[PDB]
Amino acid sequence: PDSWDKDVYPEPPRRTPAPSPQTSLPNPITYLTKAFDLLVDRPVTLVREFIERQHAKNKYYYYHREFRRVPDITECQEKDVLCMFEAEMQWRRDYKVDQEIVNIIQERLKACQQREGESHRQNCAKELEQFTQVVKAYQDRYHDLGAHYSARKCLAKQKQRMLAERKAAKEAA
Amino acid sequence: YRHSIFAFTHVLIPVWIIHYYLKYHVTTKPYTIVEKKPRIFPGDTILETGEVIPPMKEFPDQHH
Amino acid sequence: HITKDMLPGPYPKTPEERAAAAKKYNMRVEDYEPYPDDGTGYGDYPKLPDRSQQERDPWYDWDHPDLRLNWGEPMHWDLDMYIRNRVDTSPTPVNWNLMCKHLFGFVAFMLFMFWVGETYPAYQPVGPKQYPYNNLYLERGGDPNKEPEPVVHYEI
Amino acid sequence: MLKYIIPTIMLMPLTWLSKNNMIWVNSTAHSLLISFTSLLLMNQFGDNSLNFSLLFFSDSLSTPLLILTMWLLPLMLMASQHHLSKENLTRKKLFITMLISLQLFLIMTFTAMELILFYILFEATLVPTLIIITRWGNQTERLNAGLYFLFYTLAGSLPLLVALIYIQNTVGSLNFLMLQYWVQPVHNSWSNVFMWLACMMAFMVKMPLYGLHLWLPKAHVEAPIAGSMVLAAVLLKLGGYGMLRITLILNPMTDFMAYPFIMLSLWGMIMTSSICLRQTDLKSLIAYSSVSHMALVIVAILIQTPWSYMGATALMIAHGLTSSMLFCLANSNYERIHSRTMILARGLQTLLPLMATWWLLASLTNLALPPTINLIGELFVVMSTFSWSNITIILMGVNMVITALYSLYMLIMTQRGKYTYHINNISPSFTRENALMSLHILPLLLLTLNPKIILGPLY
Amino acid sequence: YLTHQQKVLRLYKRALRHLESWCIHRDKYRYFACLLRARFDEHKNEKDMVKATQLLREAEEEFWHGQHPQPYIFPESPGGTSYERYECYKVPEWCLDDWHPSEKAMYPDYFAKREQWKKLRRESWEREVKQLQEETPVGGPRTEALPPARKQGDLPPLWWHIVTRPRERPM
Amino acid sequence: MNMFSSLSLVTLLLLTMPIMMMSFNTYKPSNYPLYVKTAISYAFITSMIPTMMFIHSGQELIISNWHWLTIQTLKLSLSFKMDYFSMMFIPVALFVTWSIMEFSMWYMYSDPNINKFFKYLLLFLITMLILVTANNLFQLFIGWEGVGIMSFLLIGWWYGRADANTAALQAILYNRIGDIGFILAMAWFLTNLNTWDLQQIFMLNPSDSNMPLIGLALAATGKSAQFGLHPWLPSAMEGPTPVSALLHSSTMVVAGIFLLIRFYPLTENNKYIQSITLCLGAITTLFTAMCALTQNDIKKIIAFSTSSQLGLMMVTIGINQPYLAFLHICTHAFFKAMLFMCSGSIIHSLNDEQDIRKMGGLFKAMPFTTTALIVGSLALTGMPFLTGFYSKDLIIEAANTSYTNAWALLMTLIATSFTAIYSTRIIFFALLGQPRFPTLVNINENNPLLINSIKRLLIGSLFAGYIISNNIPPTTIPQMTMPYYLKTTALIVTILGFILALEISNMTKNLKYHYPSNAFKFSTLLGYFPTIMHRLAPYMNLSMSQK
Amino acid sequence: SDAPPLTLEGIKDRVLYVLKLYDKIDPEKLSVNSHFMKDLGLDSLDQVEIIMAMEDEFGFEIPDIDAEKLMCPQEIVDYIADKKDVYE
Amino acid sequence: SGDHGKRLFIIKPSGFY
Amino acid sequence: SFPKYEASRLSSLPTTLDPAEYDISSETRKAQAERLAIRSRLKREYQLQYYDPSRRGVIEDPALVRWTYARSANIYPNFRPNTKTSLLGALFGIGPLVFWYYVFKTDRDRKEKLIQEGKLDRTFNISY
Amino acid sequence: EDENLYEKNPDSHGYDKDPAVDIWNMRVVFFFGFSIVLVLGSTFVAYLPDYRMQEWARREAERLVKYREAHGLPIMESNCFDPSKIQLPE
Amino acid sequence: GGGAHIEPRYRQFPQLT
Repeated sequence: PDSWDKDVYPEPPRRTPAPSPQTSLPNPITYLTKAFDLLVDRPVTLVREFIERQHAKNKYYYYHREFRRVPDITECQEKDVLCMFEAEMQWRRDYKVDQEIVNIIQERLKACQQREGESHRQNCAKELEQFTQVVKAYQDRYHDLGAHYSARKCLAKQKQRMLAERKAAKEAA
Repeated sequence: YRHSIFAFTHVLIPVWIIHYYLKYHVTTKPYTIVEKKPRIFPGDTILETGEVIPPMKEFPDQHH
Repeated sequence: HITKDMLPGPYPKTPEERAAAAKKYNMRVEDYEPYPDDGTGYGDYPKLPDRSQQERDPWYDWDHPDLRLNWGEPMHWDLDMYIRNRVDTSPTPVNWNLMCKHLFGFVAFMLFMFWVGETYPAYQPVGPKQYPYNNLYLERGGDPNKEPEPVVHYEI
Repeated sequence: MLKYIIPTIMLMPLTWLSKNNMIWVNSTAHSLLISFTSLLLMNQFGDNSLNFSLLFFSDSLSTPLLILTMWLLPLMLMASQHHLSKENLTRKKLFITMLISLQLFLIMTFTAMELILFYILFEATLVPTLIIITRWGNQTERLNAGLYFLFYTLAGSLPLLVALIYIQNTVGSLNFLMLQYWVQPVHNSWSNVFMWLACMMAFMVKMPLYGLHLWLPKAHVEAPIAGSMVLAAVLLKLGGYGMLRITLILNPMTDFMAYPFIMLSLWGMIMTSSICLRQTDLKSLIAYSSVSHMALVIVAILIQTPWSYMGATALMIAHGLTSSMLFCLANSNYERIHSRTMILARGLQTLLPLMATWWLLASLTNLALPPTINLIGELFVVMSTFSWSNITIILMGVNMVITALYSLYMLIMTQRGKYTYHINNISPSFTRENALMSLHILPLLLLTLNPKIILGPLY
Repeated sequence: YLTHQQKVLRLYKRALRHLESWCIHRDKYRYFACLLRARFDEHKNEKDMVKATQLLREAEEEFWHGQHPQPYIFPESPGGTSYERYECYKVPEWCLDDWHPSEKAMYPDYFAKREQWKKLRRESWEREVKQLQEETPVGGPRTEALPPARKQGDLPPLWWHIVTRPRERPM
Repeated sequence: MNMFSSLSLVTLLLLTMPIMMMSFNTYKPSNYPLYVKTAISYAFITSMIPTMMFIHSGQELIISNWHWLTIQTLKLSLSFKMDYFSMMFIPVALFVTWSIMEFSMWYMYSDPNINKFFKYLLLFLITMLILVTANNLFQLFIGWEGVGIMSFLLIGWWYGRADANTAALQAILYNRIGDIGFILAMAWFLTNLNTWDLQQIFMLNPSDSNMPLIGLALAATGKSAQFGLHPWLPSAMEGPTPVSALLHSSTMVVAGIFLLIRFYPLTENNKYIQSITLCLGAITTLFTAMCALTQNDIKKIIAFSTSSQLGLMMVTIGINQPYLAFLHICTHAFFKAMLFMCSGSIIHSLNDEQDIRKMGGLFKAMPFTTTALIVGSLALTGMPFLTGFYSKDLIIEAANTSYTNAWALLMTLIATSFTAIYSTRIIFFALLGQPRFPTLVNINENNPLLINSIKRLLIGSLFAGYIISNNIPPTTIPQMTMPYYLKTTALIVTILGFILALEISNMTKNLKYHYPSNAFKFSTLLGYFPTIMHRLAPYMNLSMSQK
Repeated sequence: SDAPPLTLEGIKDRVLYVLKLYDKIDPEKLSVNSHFMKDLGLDSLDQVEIIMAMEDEFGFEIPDIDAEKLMCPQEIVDYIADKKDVYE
Repeated sequence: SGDHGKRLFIIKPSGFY
Repeated sequence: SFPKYEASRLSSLPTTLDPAEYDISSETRKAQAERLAIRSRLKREYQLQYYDPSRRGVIEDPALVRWTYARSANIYPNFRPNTKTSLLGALFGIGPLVFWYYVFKTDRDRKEKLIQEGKLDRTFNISY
Repeated sequence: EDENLYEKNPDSHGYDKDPAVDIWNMRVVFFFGFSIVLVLGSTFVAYLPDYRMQEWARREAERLVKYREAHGLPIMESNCFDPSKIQLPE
Repeated sequence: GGGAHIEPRYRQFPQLT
């Protein structure tokens, strides 16, 4: 991992005001903080500036594998395992990642609670809506499967909700 | 000597070590180290933006 | 490697069985008595008073000092339960029947008072507090789309 | 997995053809090397398991047991040579040979990709187990325990054997992977009820489930130190692994069927736990530890939620390490005071300084000292169980509270107090004992560094 | 049972401490101890055994309604803080023989003197039992008394364990 | 920021390495007692450096240096939510134990397990620091249980003692029941919510949260030794006074309160929950102190004094005053730790004795202890311009000046009154009066650390309260308007104890008789709670186990 | 406990002073072999007071039986030292 | 400790092993 | 004013308050003698072995052994045709299970109802 | 019969009465276990690459979150599969 | 270990430093 792109993990702009200690008593943090700058920031940074070249001198790049897409359980004949083998393993990858991206959506909501102070009850409203929509979607995708979760049961969950809504729309029609 | 030897090995070394961990491995991940934002008071100037907060309204000048 | 008969056996249905039975356990037949004959079938082990090992005075010197047991003593059926840390029945200064009655009354009163207190709580001679901005509805994450119903507090 | 199978096999020729006085030398070193190679199986993947051939396959659910399983074998040889020394070479090698075979009969048991194959290899294990206990058991007083094994096969394996064969004809095959795509819903009908029991009853005897546990306590009275450790370390886990396995084809019928087990399982814990207090026998209470512990695993399987299976995987691994250590710890006295009586000896801290340490160190994990894996699993059970029904929390609440009682009762009843006066043979802890015990806590604690491996395929 | 006479002495011995517990102050307690002393002196001359039976019965129920809930206790006795507080520091005398020679050689004075305990334990072994055989009641001892040695320079029968016991404060 | 972050966690990592010296290395024998102490010395100084920044800048960073596990949709990590509570609290525990560590060298001089004790003493500190700084239940829980293990071992330090073995278990047994509420929160949050870290709960702000708080109240009960789960705290005094002082009188039993402060946002909203908390705090404080007036051994009175004080700590939570409850605990930590150390002077002076019926006249024999025992009690009594006043006065004003329950509220006025009733007994019986100590008197405090340790704590009991009360940030409203009799009802009613207590003290010398009082035996035996519970339940489980 | 060791000889003078603090015990009739019942004329009631005084003089409680058999100071001296492990 | 000699013997299991 | 102490199952009578001690007779002096005299017989056996110079290990105690051997009560005691113990003893242990079934069966079915209609808020009901 | 081992071979370790084997058996027992199986075995797990696709799962969790916001796509649609492909009954 | 800095006493008030 290199670094976070803002569109992925957006962060607020930082506005720290200029210090205004009106008293004539000197601020200790200026002296003490300079010590950490002169004692921990630099000498470690001095080593840091050394390590970078050694990492850069002998260089090697490891890549991020990508997975093609293949027909899913909507297109597999009954008990045709070889064609089904792709779908379930492919499906397991699909679910596996989608579990994390719920965290990432929760990462923005959790962090916004803290950094933003007491107005977290008001500031992070967008993150909530950013979060509520998916979770409703997420449980619609991989909830009520049990320890032996599978695409067929994952699909069957869609079948029971669709005929619950399709009928309901006809009922409400 | 006891204070100085232990200081480098057990105070200055870990604090150096902690710096690198946060400074290049923990911060680089999103939403890793959070800090409650600084308080804002009337008539304070910003640095990233350069803007200045309005002062407060005209107090009634009570017996104070 | 002890003889078979020197091990616990069936209930002695006649005193003559007791006469030999108490000899295995070495107890005087006068005190030796097996547990009542029934489907329980504990055997013929001594039915000692169901009491606490703490009773035996510590300052008596035994072969199991802390256990306060003498070698070869016929153990208790609930001996593993009546040891010092486990079930104990040391006499108390106050009656058990009275202490249980005394304790229940103490608590039974305490709960009743709280209900009266919770049925008659306390409040200072003041009315309800007042907050502007319609109770900070928007500052609590309210809905921007819907206007909070105004709650205005006048001067007084 | 041939890479692992054969090296164990040649250890049998190792016993026979090795230097007569170096049988203990070669076995441990040669066997130990296999333990290091055991790690290679951990090349797991996120979605697909690790499948080698048409016979043998491994995955997250079975991987830790395999690595764990071999680990035990050298320890069993270690714990035994003190009392096997009394045996002669002509009859001594008979003790090692059986143990080597049981390793073959086990590793293949957890990698059988065909249920019948699983069943077959699983069935033979009793022969190494039984002959280990029977012929070379310290007690031969005719306990008449043949009833239980007679009952077990009658109600257990045999119905299970027929049960399996019935499935193969209907679905088409019994390969575990194949059922992952051909399993079919099992409606509520009278016939399936009987299939369900036979498909589950056999394991319950071996978990063991409540009501069927009468056989386990008596075993450790008879079985020597070697037999005892594997019984709870390995043999008990067989049922859990099978139950976790076969349960892929018991939906949705398992729901209503589960409740009669669950109440036994949930209630059995407190009954089993508190009975620990009245167990006057060291090995019985140590045995009772397993009885209550496994009951958690069973419920986790029956609730069959994605979270629950993680706990059992962690719990199954967690307990086996502990109890296997405990047998040797308590057995360490049996080789000094020549009995299993807990109350007879006390205050081992003064006469055995370090030994009280191990009792302290191991007891914590039994009572689920955080962040040890034990709590990680046990706690995961509470989380998963609570969702099933909030009322379940109370039984867990009391059981854990009870857990600390016996977790510290023996640690108190034996590691403290006056040294028994007439006892005068308390020798210093031996290097074999010191090292042998350390092999248990270390990996058990070190797993805390990387518990991820023992979270089953769900993780 | 302890016979009639002992019970009063054991009760009188125990009675004072509880009184002292309630009164606490030495002068105050000394005052009512004499008043308590003024009691058992009155019934000191009682002769009729049944008459003496009824009086002591009262001292039980009467004491049962005077006992202090928290009487003072010497720490090194049951009910005291220092009971079983230093047992572990006492050590068996039989663990030496397992000592590695490195530890043993550090104490040449000790072991050479120990050999005069083991030697004194074994050389006197055969004689002492024979002392008890004729000094033991036929069919089993009636009482748990232990007769002393009955010759010149003879160890008491069954002496090893009592003598060889630890010290109250070993370290 | 970076200095603040690094210095936040250097202290903990400072403490760990010394422990490693017991597995590896045989470098320095016969110096472990002094050697270990100095870590706490340096720990306090370094820890204050973030504090001073924390005070000035209010910097409450969150640090998660290492990720330890991630399960499907729930992610775990080793997070450090550096917030108000730990920044100010940790210095208290560091320095409060500083005296104990240095003092403990002489108190446990004869013990060969002194290294083990110093080794184990620090281990408890390890639990509390991570426990207090824990940003999540799982991380919190590990410490939440860690203290118990150390609690057992330190209670049963004298493993030969029969009661110590039971006593440590007795503490354990109640402690186990505490976690039951804890796990419910863990179960309730994961079940209803989807995370355990304290951040998200405050982010979601549950509308209906009755059940988990009940667990918190129950979980706090077990760790707070409250009414219902009180009987274990008295039995933990069998251990060394530093064990009692450091754990059961300074910090350990206050963890239950600590979490309630950590979860102030949720408990406050449903005033019913606030009502629940007050009922326990009200009943506990009255009962705990009520039994203390009778007990003979000083340590027993000391333990109940903390128990009664603990009631106020919970009571403050029942009125939606989190940071104030934090204050009382810290102010209470300042001096109550000293008292047991000072009482230890009596214990060591009389050759390991605690019964005050063989004590008296130590005013001239041990003036320095009389100079130290008296000082701490003044703050406990509620005396003005003392660490107790800076919270007791400020908090006690909130006790009767907010919507309360009258019957429960009355329990507050009595509690403060009974606080000082026993205090004169200790001084009168132990310090003043005629010499009741045995003939062979070994009154000789000629040890440096004892003198040095008593000095350091005496500073905190006096100067700190004004400093903290004049240096803590504003997190609530200053409630200063109220009727003067309600303003200082503590002062009005506290002195009443003096009047009746002093009358009793004079009634002590008087040669009048002793009367067995039902309000005495009940209160002297601890209201039958230990004896009846320590004899009813144990039979049931064991006797019924065979069935 | 610093170092207040004890000696067999030392306990002897302690015993006498406890026997000197007894008003009934004449100083000239106080001696090591002075049997309480005979030489000092001190009965069971009197003896218990001494033993009670002794118990407060040494900080160890004597059981019921061990206070009865002490009818002379020598038994007490033969008794205290044996209890307190005093050898020199 | 506080006196010449009076050094009490130490009894323990054989820790050499 | 001092009522006789009222004992109970958890608090028994003191020996001193037992009238048997105030009245001790000759036959009592045999019952007392039997316990004490008999206490010597097992004392004599155990004492000699414990003091034996050449004995290492433990000395077997049959009375202790008997009790340990007495905890194996499986098939020789009790008989199937029992109405006072088998039937009555059946209730203890099995009854709660049937009680639990309705407790969990009722509670858990009630849990399903709300899901069948949305009467239960499962908004963040991710894990399960 | 309990023939104590320390008597025959006071410099033993608890395995056999043969000093060489007891030492050698001691060497292998300690060596292979602690020196090889334990210390080295610990390392192997530490550097297991992408165990259970743990590393790649997060890394790919980055791009999609970028891409899903980059084009305004809902970060997770309520349909796990594609309904359009599906053809439900009735 | 300073060489008996303060002596004990018998029934007397212990020495004050």
